[PDB]
Amino acid sequence: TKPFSVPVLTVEEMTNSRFPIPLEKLFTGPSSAFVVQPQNGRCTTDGVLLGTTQLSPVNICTFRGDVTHITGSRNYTMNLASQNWNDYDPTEEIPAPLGTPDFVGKIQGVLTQTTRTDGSTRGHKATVYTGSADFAPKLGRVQFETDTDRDFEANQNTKFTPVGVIQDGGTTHRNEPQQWVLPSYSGRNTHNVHLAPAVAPTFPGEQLLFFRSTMPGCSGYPNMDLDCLLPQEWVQYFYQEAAPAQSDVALLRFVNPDTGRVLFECKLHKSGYVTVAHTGQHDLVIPPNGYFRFDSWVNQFYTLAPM
Amino acid sequence: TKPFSVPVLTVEEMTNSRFPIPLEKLFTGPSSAFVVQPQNGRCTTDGVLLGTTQLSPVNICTFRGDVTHITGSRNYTMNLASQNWNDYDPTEEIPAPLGTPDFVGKIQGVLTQTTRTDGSTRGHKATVYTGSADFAPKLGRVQFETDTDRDFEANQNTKFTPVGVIQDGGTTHRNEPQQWVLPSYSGRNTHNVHLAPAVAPTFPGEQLLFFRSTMPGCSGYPNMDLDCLLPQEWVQYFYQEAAPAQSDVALLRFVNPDTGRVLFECKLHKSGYVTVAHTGQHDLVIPPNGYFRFDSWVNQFYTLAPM
Amino acid sequence: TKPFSVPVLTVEEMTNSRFPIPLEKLFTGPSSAFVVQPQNGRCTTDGVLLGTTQLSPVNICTFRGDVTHITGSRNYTMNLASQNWNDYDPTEEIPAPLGTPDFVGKIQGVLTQTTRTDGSTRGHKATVYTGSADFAPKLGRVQFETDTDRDFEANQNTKFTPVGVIQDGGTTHRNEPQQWVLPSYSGRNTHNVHLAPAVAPTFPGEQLLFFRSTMPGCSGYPNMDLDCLLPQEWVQYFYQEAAPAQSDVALLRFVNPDTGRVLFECKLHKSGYVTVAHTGQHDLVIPPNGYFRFDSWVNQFYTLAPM
Amino acid sequence: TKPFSVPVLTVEEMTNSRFPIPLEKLFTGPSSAFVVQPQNGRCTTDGVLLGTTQLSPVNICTFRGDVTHITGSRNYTMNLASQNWNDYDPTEEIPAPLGTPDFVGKIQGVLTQTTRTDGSTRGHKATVYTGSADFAPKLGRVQFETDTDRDFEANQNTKFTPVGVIQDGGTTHRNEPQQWVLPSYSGRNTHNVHLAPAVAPTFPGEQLLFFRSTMPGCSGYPNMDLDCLLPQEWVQYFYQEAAPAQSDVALLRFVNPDTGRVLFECKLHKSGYVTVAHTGQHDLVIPPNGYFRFDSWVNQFYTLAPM
Amino acid sequence: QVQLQESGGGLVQPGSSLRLSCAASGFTFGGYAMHWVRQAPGKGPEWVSSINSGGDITNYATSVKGRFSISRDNPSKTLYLQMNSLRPEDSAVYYCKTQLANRDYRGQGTQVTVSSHHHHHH
Amino acid sequence: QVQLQESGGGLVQPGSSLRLSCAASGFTFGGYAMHWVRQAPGKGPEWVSSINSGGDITNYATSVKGRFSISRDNPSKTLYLQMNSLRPEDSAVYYCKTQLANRDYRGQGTQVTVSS
Repeated sequence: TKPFSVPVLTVEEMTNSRFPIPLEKLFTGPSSAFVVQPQNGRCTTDGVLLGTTQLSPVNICTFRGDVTHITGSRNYTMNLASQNWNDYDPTEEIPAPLGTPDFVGKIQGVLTQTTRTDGSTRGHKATVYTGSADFAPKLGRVQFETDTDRDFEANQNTKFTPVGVIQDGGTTHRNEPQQWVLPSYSGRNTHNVHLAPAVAPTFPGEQLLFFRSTMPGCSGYPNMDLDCLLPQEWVQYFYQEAAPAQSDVALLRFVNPDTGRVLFECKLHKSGYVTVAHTGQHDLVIPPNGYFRFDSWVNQFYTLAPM
Repeated sequence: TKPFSVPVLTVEEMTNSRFPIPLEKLFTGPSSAFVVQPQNGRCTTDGVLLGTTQLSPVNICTFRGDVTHITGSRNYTMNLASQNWNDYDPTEEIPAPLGTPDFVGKIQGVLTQTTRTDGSTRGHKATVYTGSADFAPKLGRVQFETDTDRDFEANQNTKFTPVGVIQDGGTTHRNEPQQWVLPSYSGRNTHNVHLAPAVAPTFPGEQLLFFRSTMPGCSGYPNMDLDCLLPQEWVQYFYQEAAPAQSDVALLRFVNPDTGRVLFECKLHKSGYVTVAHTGQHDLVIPPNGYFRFDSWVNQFYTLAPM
Repeated sequence: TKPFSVPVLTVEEMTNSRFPIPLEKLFTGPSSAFVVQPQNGRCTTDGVLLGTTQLSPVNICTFRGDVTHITGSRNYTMNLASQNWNDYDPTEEIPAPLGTPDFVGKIQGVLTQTTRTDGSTRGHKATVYTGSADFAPKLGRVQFETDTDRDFEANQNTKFTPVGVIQDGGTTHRNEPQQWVLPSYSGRNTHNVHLAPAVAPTFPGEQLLFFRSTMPGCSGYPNMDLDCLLPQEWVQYFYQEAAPAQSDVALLRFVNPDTGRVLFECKLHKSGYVTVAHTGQHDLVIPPNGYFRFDSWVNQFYTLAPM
Repeated sequence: TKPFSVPVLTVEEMTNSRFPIPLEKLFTGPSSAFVVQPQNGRCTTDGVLLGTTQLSPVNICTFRGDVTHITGSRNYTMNLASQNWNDYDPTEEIPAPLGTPDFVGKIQGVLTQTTRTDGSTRGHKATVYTGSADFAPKLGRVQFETDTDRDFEANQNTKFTPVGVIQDGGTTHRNEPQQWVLPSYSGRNTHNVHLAPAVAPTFPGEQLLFFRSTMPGCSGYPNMDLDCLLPQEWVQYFYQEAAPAQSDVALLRFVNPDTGRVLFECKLHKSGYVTVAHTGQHDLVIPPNGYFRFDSWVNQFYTLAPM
Repeated sequence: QVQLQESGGGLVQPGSSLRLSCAASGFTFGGYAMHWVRQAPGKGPEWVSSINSGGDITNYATSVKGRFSISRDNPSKTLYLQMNSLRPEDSAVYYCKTQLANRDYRGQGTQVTVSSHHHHHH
Repeated sequence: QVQLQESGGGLVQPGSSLRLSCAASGFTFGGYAMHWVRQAPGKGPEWVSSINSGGDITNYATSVKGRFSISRDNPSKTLYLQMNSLRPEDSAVYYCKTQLANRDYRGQGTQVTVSS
C-alpha cells in the first residue's frame, strides 16, 4: 500500500480551510454543547473531498456571477456562476457551490466588476449576510449589501472578494459570527443536503483539536475565532497522495525538528479530523518550527498520552 | 532519491503565485524586449524557494503591522511586522518581506484593524502605490492611501488585504500596472538585493510559457494581465517533495486524461520556469481537465515538438 | 457503601422526565448533529438533581403564579411563584424554575384560576410559546396566549396545566417543536446560566439510549417525539437512595424475567445518562415485562456487547 | 426480612394519588358519617396494589382509546384502550381500568387526537360526568361532552388529559364533586366489583389522616378538596421495597430534621392508611421540611400521643 | 418510499405555452428544494429550474430565463413548470428531481416535443 | 477578571429618592441577566430586582414594587436601581450580582440608610 503521511509544514506555514487566511495556533476545547459540522476543510485521509470543500485556498468564501440591482436600495442579487465562470448547476450532489461560507455571519468584502467592451472597472464595499433568507447559494442566488445604487452593470462578470467579518456594534459583543451554525444553503425553511457529517470525539478524555485563525474584523465587536478541522494544505496533500487508510486512525506526533522531542500525540481520524487527550479549553503552546509527523496506524481504542 | 514529478492538477485547479487569485489560462509570447524577473512564484524544481517567495497563496501582496496617521491627509504609514506579528528584520537575505508585491502599480484593498483591549474593529478602503518613494517594504515601511483621516488607532494590529488594481482613466488605458517592472523595495535610489535572477529562454525557437490570471480591477482601465512562471501549487509541491534534479531540464507533456492524447510538450527548467517551442503571442486552447505530466529528464540539446 | 441499584420497573410503568406522560419505548440514534442538553430528567446516580429537575412528575411543564392582562390582547403575563406558591427567587443557581419546559415549542394547555374570597373558578385554553421573547421564566415572567381578554382576575392563584404541543399546519409538517433546542430562559439576547451539561457518547461505536414518549398533539402536524435521558422514576429513585458511585459507569443489563435472559446491556454514566453499542437509528424491540438491572461498576473504557 | 421504612420526602415533595396534582397539606377530620372507600392510592405496606391503583401519577384520571360521535350532539363515546393502545380487558380482577376516577363529579380536561396516516392532530375541551349512566369504564365505555360535533375522527388514537373539576354555579356552592361517592363503574344498576375495602379508624379517639390537595376548578363553585389515604410516592415506594409487615400497624413519627424534634405520631395500618389521635377538623401546621419516619411495630390498640 | 410522477407533456407548436406537473409523495415535500431537469435527444440531462421550500427563491437556466416559471403547492405536494414561448430546442423529456439527506430522487419524466412537423410514428 | 462595583448609597430621609449604580467589567455585560439584592443587619440576603439583556424583561420583589425601577446601559456596562419613596425598612447593603455560566459574582455593596 502507498504509505500515508502528512505534509512537513509548521502551523504558521499553513492556511485555514474555512477562510482565506493563514493558520495561527492550535486550540482544543469541549464540543458537546454545539454541532461541529463545517463543510469547508473536509477531506478523508485518502483524499476524497467532502462537503463544499475544493482545493484552492483563495476561492474560499468568494462568489462569482452577474448582478441585478434591487431598485430603490443599495442591494444587488448575484446569479452565481462556477469559479471558471461556467454555468452553476443546483442539482449536483453537494450542499452548495464549493467554497461557499459554512457559518452564519456578516462577511464584508469588495465586489469588483469589469465591463468587457471597454475594460472599465469598479470596486465597491459589499457585505453578505449568510443568515439572510436571500442567501441561497445552493440555488445560485446570493444578495449583497453595497455602498452604491448605480455603478454595477448587468450581464458583466462580477466577483466578491472576502476580507473579514462585522458585528452589529450596538449589540452584545462577540455574539456573531457563529462559526458552528451552518447557513441554510437554499434559504428559509429548506433542509440542507449532501452534507459532510458532524464530528465529535468518541473516546474518554478526548477533545477535538482545532486549527485556529483570527478573521479580520471590519466593524463592531465580532467573534473573530475561526477553527477548521484540517489545514487547507492537508486537504491538498491528501487529494494529491490518495494513500489508502489502513485503519480508522492515523497516529500523529507533533515534533520539534531541532531536538526531535515529541510535544504531543494526536489521532487523525480517517474521515478527516483530529482529537487529543485533554479536558478543558486550552491554547496549545508550541515551538514555531514544530510540525506533525505520521507514525503509525492505530485503531479507535488507542489511548493517547495526555497533552 | 525521490522520483521527480509535478502535481496532478488542472490549470483551473491552481493558483497564481504573484497575486491571490486562481489561474485562468496558459499564454506564450516573446519576452526578449523586456526583463522578466518576478520575485514571487520563484522556486527550483528540487524545492528551494527564491526571491520573495513563500508557501501560502493567501499571504501574497498582504501587509501587516501598526499604522501612524500622516496629519493633514488620509494616508497612513505602516510599520511592518512579520506574519506572526513579530518584529520584521530588514537584515535577512531576502529582497523584501516574503509575499511583497513584485510589480509597480496601484493595489487596492482593505486595511482592517482590531483594538487589543476591547476587540473593537474597523476597516477602510486602502491603496498602496508600489512605485512610491514611500514604498520601502525591505526596511519595513509602507504607505497606504485610505478614505479616513481619523479612524485608525496607533499601536494596534492592522492588516492590508489585497483585492485588485486600479488605473487613472484620464490617462492612456492599460498603462498600469506594469507587471514586469520590479519595485525598489528600499525606496528611492537604493539597489534591490538578494533577487531571484531574470529569466529568459536560450534555446532557439523557444518562448516562456506563462501561467496567466486576470486580476480584479477596482477603478479605471488597468492592465489586468498577471503572468507567473510557476503555479503556486508547483512551488508548494516542489518544496514538499524536494526531489533532486537529474538534469537541468524536465520534459513535461500536457495530457487530456479522458483520451490520453498529448496536447503539447514543454521544458520545466531546474531553476523554475517553463518554455515551449513557439514564435509569437498565443493564447493556448486546452481541455479544462488537462494537466501536466513529467515524462523524462532531458539533456541541454533536446528540441521540443512545435507547440 | 450503600449498594447502587435501579428500580424494578418496566419501560411502560415509568414516566417521561421532560413532559407529564408515560414512557412508551426505547430508542437509540447518533447525536453528533444536535446538542443533547435537556434540563429536566437530569440527576446523578448518587442522587444529585441537576438543571431544572425536580421530583414531581406532575409539575413538569406546569406554571403557577398570578396573571396580569396585556391590554389590547388575549394574552396574560404570569408572574411566577414557586411550585408551592412561595415567592420565586431569580438569583438561585438554576437555569430557570424547576420543571420549566426545556425545549422550544408551542405547549397548549389550560389556565385555571380560583377567586380566594368566594371559591369561584374559571379555566381557559392557553398556549405558551417557549421561543417567545416574552418567555422569561428565569426572571419569573411567562406570557400565555388565551381565548379571553377579560375573564382572569388580578392577584389570584393561577395555574397552567400542560396538555400537548401544536404546529402551524400551513407550514412544513413536523417542523416544531424542537426538542433539542433549549429556550432562552431569561428572554431575548440573554445567555442561559447554570445549565446541566450537554451529553454525548464517549466510546467508539456507542450511542445515547433515549427513553421515548409521544406528546399529545393539539393542532397541526407537530413533531411529538420526546426523548429523555432518565425516566422520572430513576430521578426519584437515585435521589432517595443516594448510593455513592464506585466508578464512572454502572453496567446495566436489560433482562426478560419470563426467561431470565439478558436482551442487551448498556452503560449508565454516573452523571446521569445511558449509552449502548449500536450504529444507526433504531427502535428497540423489547418484551413487555423487561426491566433494567444493575450488575457491576465498570469504567468508560468498557466494551459493551453489541445491542 | 428487609426492614420496613417510609420515604424521606416532605409533604410538598409528594403527589396526590387520586388526581395528578401535588400534595399541599395534611388534614384530619371525622368520617363516621360517610363511607371512605377510594380506589386510587390504595396499597399495602408490603407493596400490594389495590383497587384501581397503578404506579405513575400522570396516568390518574386519564383515558385513551377511539371515539364515536353521538349524532345530534357534541358528545362522544370513547371505546377504551390500554395504555399501550391494545384492547382493554373488562375481565381483570379490578373495579375498572387502573387510574379511573374514583369519585362522582364533572372532570374537565382536553381530548386530543392524532390521525395515523398523516400525523394531523386536534384537541378540544371535554368533560366527563362520572355519575352518568354512560360512564362505564369497567366495560370500556366512557362518554365525553365536547365543544365540537364534527372534528374528531373515528378509529384514531384519542386521549383525555384531566385538568380540573366544575360545578353548576346556579345551584348550592361546593355541592360537587363528591370525593367519597364511588362511581358505578359498569353503569346503571350494576354492582361494582373487586373494590379495595372501606377504611375507618377503630381505636377510640382516632381519625384518619388525609393527604390533601386542592383540585383546579374550571367553572362554577366546585368542592376542590381532594384527600388521599397514601401519597402516590408511598404507593411507589412500598411496591418497590415489598418489606413484610411485622405487625398490623407501623408507628410513624413526623420529624423536624432541623431540631430533630417530633411534631406528632400516627399509625400506618398495614392495609394502607393512616390514623391520628385527634377529634375535629384540623389543618395540620407543619415545618415545610418535616418528614415521616418509621419507628416501631405496634398493634391496633397502641394509644397515640394526642396529635 | 419516495415517489415523483411528472405529467403534462405532449406535442405542441413553436411559440405555444405548456404546463407540466409533478406529484410527490413519501416525504414532507415542504422543507426540500425541488428541481426540473430535461434531456434532449442525443444529449445528457441538463438543469432547467429550481425552487426552495416556500417558493421565495427560484432560479432558471440561462436558456429559459424569462420564458419559464417554476412554482409549487406544498399542501398538495405538487411541483409545476409553466413553459411559454416554446422553441424547437426546448424539446426533451422533462423530469422533476429532489435531494433528501445524501440521496437524489428523480421521476420517470414526461416528453415534450416543440415542432411544426406532425408526421411521427413509433 | 469579572468585577462589579456598586455606588450611590448614603444616609437619606424617608420618602426621598436615590439612584444606585453598578459598574461592571471583565465580561460582555450585555447578554447577561443582572440582579439587585440587599442584606440588612441580622437578616439573610434578599432579592430586590432583575433585568434581562435588552431590558424588556424586569421583575421586582413585592416589597419594592411600584417604588423601585431597574435599568441598564450595556455600552457603558452599568446597572442602575432607581429607588423612590424610601422607607426605613429599605435600609441595607445593596449588592449587584450576576451569573455567568455556572458561577455567581457580586460586588462588595453600597450601604443605604433611611432614617429620620
